[PDB]
Amino acid sequence: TLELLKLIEPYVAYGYPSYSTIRQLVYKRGFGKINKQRVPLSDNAIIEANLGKYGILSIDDLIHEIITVGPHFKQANNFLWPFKLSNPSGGWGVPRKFKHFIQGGSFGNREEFINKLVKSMN
Amino acid sequence: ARRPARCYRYQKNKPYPKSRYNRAVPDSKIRIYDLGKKKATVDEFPLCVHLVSNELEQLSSEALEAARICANKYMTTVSGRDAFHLRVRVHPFHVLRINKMQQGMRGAWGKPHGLAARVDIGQIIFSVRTKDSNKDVVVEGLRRARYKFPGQQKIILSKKWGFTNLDRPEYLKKREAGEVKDDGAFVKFLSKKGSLENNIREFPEYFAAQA
Amino acid sequence: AFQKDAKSSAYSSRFQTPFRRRREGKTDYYQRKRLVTQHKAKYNTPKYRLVVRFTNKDIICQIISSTITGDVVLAAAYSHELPRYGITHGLTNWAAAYATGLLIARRTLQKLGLDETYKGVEEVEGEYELTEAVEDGPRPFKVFLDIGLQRTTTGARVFGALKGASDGGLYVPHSENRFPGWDFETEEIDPELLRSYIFGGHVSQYMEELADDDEERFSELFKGYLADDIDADSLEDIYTSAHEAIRADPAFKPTEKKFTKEQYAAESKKYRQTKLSKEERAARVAAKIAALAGQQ
Amino acid sequence: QNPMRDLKIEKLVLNISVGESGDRLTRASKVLEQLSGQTPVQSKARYTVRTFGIRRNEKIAVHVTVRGPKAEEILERGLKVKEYQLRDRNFSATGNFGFGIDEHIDLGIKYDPSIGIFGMDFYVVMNRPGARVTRRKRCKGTVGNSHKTTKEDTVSWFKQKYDADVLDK
Amino acid sequence: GKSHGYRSRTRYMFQRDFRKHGAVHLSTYLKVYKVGDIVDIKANGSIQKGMPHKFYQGKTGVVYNVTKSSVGVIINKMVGNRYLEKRLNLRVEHIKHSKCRQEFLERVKANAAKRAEAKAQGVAVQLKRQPAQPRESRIVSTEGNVPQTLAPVPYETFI
RNA sequence: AAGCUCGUAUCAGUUUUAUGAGGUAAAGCGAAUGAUUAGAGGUUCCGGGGUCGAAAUGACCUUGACCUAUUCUCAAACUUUAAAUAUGUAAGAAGUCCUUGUUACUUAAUUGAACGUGGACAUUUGAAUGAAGAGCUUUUAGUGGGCCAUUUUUGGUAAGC
RNA sequence: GAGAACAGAAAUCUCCAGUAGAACAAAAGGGUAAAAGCCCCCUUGAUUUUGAUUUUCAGUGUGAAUACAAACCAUGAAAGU
RNA sequence: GGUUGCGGCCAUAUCUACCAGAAAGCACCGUUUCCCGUCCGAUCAACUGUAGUUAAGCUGGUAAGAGCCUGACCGAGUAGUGUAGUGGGUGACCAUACGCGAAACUCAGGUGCUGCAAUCU
Ligand SMILES: [Mg+2]
Ligand SMILES: [Mg+2]
Ligand SMILES: [Mg+2]
Ligand SMILES: [Mg+2]
Ligand SMILES: [Mg+2]
Ligand SMILES: [Mg+2]
Ligand SMILES: [Mg+2]
Ligand SMILES: [Mg+2]
Ligand SMILES: [Mg+2]
Ligand SMILES: [Mg+2]
Ligand SMILES: [Mg+2]
Ligand SMILES: [Mg+2]
Ligand SMILES: [Mg+2]
Ligand SMILES: [Mg+2]
Ligand SMILES: [Mg+2]
Ligand SMILES: [Mg+2]
Ligand SMILES: [Mg+2]
Ligand SMILES: [Mg+2]
Ligand SMILES: [Mg+2]
Ligand SMILES: [Mg+2]
Ligand SMILES: [Mg+2]
Ligand SMILES: [Mg+2]
Ligand SMILES: [Mg+2]
Ligand SMILES: [Mg+2]
Ligand SMILES: [Mg+2]
Ligand SMILES: [Mg+2]
Ligand SMILES: [Mg+2]
Ligand SMILES: [Mg+2]
Ligand SMILES: [Mg+2]
Ligand SMILES: [Mg+2]
Ligand SMILES: [Mg+2]
Ligand SMILES: [Mg+2]
Ligand SMILES: [Mg+2]
Ligand SMILES: [Mg+2]
Ligand SMILES: [Mg+2]
Ligand SMILES: [Mg+2]
Ligand SMILES: [Mg+2]
Ligand SMILES: [Mg+2]
Ligand SMILES: [Mg+2]
Ligand SMILES: [Mg+2]
Ligand SMILES: [Mg+2]
Ligand SMILES: [Mg+2]
Ligand SMILES: [Mg+2]
Ligand SMILES: [Mg+2]
Ligand SMILES: [Mg+2]
Ligand SMILES: [Mg+2]
Ligand SMILES: [Mg+2]
Ligand SMILES: [Mg+2]
Ligand SMILES: [Mg+2]
Ligand SMILES: [Mg+2]
Ligand SMILES: [Mg+2]
Ligand SMILES: [Mg+2]
Ligand SMILES: [Mg+2]
Repeated sequence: TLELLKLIEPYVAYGYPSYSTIRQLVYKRGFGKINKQRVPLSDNAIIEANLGKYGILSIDDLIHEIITVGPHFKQANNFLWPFKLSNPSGGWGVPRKFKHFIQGGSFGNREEFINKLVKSMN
Repeated sequence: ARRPARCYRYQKNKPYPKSRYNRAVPDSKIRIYDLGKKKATVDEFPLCVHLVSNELEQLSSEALEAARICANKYMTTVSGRDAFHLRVRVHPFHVLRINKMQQGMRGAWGKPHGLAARVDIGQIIFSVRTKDSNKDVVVEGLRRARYKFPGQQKIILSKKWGFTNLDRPEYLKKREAGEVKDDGAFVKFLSKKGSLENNIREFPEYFAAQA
Repeated sequence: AFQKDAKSSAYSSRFQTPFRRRREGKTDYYQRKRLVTQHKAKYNTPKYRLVVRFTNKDIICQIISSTITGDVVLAAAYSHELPRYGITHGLTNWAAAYATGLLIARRTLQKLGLDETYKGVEEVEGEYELTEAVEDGPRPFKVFLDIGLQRTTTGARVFGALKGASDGGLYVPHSENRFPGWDFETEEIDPELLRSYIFGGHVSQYMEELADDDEERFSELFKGYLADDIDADSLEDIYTSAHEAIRADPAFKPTEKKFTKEQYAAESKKYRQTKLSKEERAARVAAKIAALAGQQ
Repeated sequence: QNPMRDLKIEKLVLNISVGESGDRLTRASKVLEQLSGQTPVQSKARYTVRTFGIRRNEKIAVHVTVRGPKAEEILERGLKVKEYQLRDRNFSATGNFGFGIDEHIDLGIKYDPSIGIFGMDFYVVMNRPGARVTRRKRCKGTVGNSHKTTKEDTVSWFKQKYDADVLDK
Repeated sequence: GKSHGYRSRTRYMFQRDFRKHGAVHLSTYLKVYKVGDIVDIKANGSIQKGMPHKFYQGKTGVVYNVTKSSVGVIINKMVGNRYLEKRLNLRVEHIKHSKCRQEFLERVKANAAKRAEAKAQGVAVQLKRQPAQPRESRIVSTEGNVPQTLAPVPYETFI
């Protein structure tokens, strides 16, 4: 998967998310694929209804399985609809976007700055 | 007749030298490449100065010889016939073509028109060797030759001894040690590999473990 | 090595060495390929060659099958084994080759199981025949004659060994135009002459041909034949008796312990010299630099 | 140190370079025949020059290879003609040697004008025993340096036998 | 005009593997092929008979027919937007048993092996290949390993 | 466009792992081939000169080409080496393994070959990520002047060629 | 390269070295050394029957080619070809 | 361990120059009636194992040997290369970012391993 990320470095921005970032992401923009049919979770009953087999029955259960890469991360992740984020509010912080993060750009792997960017876009 | 040198400054094509196929190339306008006391010994000229190209262009044989005679002349007329060894390290094997003007551009594959040398960036064009007492002179000679070329080229003093790959200190060490061996225009070095007897007949001064 | 002929580094570098068994002028690969290679649709059935070689006056008869890791010998019979069966001198003669052929024939037949069956031809009248298959029975063992680099000439001992194996029972597809007694122009074979060669009629004829014309050469040539009181007349029977002895017992038993291999390994390692140490030659050259370049 | 490094004669080949074909050549052939006793071999022209007036495959020469005592016989029969006197040249650095003789009647052979007189090139190829390695089929190999013929070693053998001559630098 | 012969452009492809010319060793004639085997295709410039077309060089296929001097190899060739079945009659001299499945077979045997051990003791299967996971924590010591501070070097010329 | 057979089944302009194939880039030339600068050292009964020469298969200088170890520089149709990007195959139930029938092929041979009967091991059943599923059939439109940009690249001094 | 009357730069004879620097109709590129080249011996498989396969491709045709089946033959001691 | 017959890989095996090699085995080696082949019993065919040799073949060892094989943060993270930018520069060309990454060079080590059968102080 790291090779995949390398193969798409100039079109995305990515990093290491913190517990706070993942929690706020699932809480505000976390939707599950239920018969595809994207559904806002909004209740631990939905998670239990589908991720129950793997032992996930709460929104925080999902968050934990995600943060700590778990034995059922593939299912817990493919169950979450791709988060639809809005453009960052405070801005991008750089003049041009399609330059690596190292070159005063926006794409590439900012290691922890991904959290600031996501929080600004969520 | 001779097309302006600007028409072939860049390496737009793949090397097209004289061959079994081209086979109708004119003679290179530059034929002598070693000038001065080319028979001198390496010890005779420790100083070496290079005229190195700072571009990726092509130099016509015409300009090549023109600059050669310019430089060599200045150098001799202010230094003396046997006061320097001027070697040119650029041989123009690239053949330039041309389309001689009731027809149009139908099948317009030219005929050889001239020769030129393809030089990279940082490639040495002129290599002159003298003794430090002449540096200013040979430098000015290469400077005057510079004007006969297209594209930036810079002069640089070599850290090596004359036309040898060893920096002066390393050469002094080896020679004042006993592993050097004069030759007509160049020198040979004592190797540690091969036949011991054939290695002792040559370089006999050495093995005394002293100068 | 005239200096005008020495080879250069480039010559040696760009030189391609042939196969070892070729550089030793021992294997004709262009022939080995066509003899060994087997029909790809059978896929394990080995092509058995009957290698017959000639040392200087000693016959070798092995039955081999090739393997990617190395030819494996099924049966082996050396003509030097003839004393056991009844022959003492010249085990290079056509009759010796035929003897070894018949020997290996019966030896392998017994090692296989086709001993009582496929007994070959016993009353050898010197006829041209091949070991035919048995009605409603296992087909005979088939082997192909490997003469190596031998030059195929009409009437050679290699073909004599061939006749011996075929007469023994092995199925060796073969013609008759290279058997002693073959008429060059007219297409007829002389079985009287072939039988003669099978027994020694030419060697026996030579014996009684020299016995009354030159006793001065018969003196040493054939010396043993006299040292053992036996003239030409006898020869046919010594061979025939050997034939009966071989057909009766093809057993091959080997040589006695006789100073066993570990002992041999020791008494030969004494003469086997082992390579020197790198430091050894390092000092061996340092001593030379001191003794030669150091002003004596 | 030679108890078997004894120099024998491999062969002696006589050669008449009769410049053209025809009667002259069948005559030089008949001479070679009653000089050898063996049927000689004819040599065809390799290429065509026309200054020598020859043509490709013209059958313009004859020779004969003789080995053993017969070779020693004719060798001496010619050594006599040359008075047992050779030169430092005429010897191959490889060990062999040869000479030439016009006046082929000096070899005993009578005149017989129905055949004329002819010249002949004599070439003697020498070798120690065991030369069979280089000429056999199986295990064809090369003989050791110390074992094969030398030029000095062969002139020394030549002088020792018949004491004939060396004669110059 | 243009030339599009059967062996056109195969100069280097069919070249002889310099210092490996001459007759082919017998191991290639001793190797055996069975229907269904996976073989590689590499033309042998020495044997002109039964050689494969240039397109099949470097291609792997399956054996569908075994004959006296050759083998029948099945190859899937992409023509347009679809794949077609092509049957090649190649001489053994241009075939090589393939190791593309060697890892799979070795892993299947090892898998069943430790699976048997697994059911022998408390079952813990753990036998599926996983990609390279990222490194874990570690403690780097400086005992006898103090760091060499490095700085960039200036410009030199060396000629 | 019409649909049809199915549906957690297979499916993939992607990665990974194992295993192949290649002769471009670069490189090389005191390696082959083909070019190319410079000396130095050898060599002729064997190129021409040319002092001593009556000549010499004669000594000697001379310039030549050949041999030796070096030297400067090169290749679309040169090369030992040799990438990157692209490219073939494999990653299980159509698997793996054992027990032993059929035949006219094949074997010295119930030897093998191919196809079978009985039996043993279940979703960590054998990498990743994804999948608004997968597979299949018929019929018919328009089109069959193309042009442009980064990069590779041919011709041409060049061109909005 | 060194050697042999006429014989010379070039005729024929001998030995030594020789990775192919040769030859294999022809263009070129592959390939080839107890051969694929050179000398010799025996031959007509350059034959008979109808299929499959590869390249060009529409996976039509033609040209050329490959590997089998069924015959009748050639050569070789033979495996074989 | 030697040796032979047949081998697999086909130079760590080849090339050059020397030196050593018991036993056995190979060999060279003797002969021309017979089969057979030659200009020539040199090759090829046959006979002898008798008469003779380790001289050569063959085996091993020696060499700051040539060649060859292997290795290395030796050179070199260089050359080249996939991807990015409204980066530099008149241009030629060039630097940077996320990756992949040679060849030469240099130095060090090595010089056949091994299958079947028979045979040997
Ligand atoms: Mg604000
Ligand atoms: Mg605002
Ligand atoms: Mg802006
Ligand atoms: Mg917001
Ligand atoms: Mg360009
Ligand atoms: Mg162009
Ligand atoms: Mg015009
Ligand atoms: Mg017009
Ligand atoms: Mg034209
Ligand atoms: Mg650069
Ligand atoms: Mg300028
Ligand atoms: Mg250099
Ligand atoms: Mg060299
Ligand atoms: Mg043969
Ligand atoms: Mg001796
Ligand atoms: Mg004439
Ligand atoms: Mg074309
Ligand atoms: Mg070869
Ligand atoms: Mg053909
Ligand atoms: Mg790959
Ligand atoms: Mg190239
Ligand atoms: Mg290049
Ligand atoms: Mg290179
Ligand atoms: Mg070169
Ligand atoms: Mg006088
Ligand atoms: Mg270049
Ligand atoms: Mg791929
Ligand atoms: Mg793909
Ligand atoms: Mg998967
Ligand atoms: Mg999924
Ligand atoms: Mg679905
Ligand atoms: Mg349509
Ligand atoms: Mg249409
Ligand atoms: Mg049209
Ligand atoms: Mg249409
Ligand atoms: Mg139109
Ligand atoms: Mg665009
Ligand atoms: Mg345009
Ligand atoms: Mg050709
Ligand atoms: Mg025809
Ligand atoms: Mg076309
Ligand atoms: Mg179609
Ligand atoms: Mg049609
Ligand atoms: Mg067709
Ligand atoms: Mg057709
Ligand atoms: Mg002995
Ligand atoms: Mg013989
Ligand atoms: Mg000795
Ligand atoms: Mg031997
Ligand atoms: Mg050796
Ligand atoms: Mg070495
Ligand atoms: Mg790049
Ligand atoms: Mg730019």
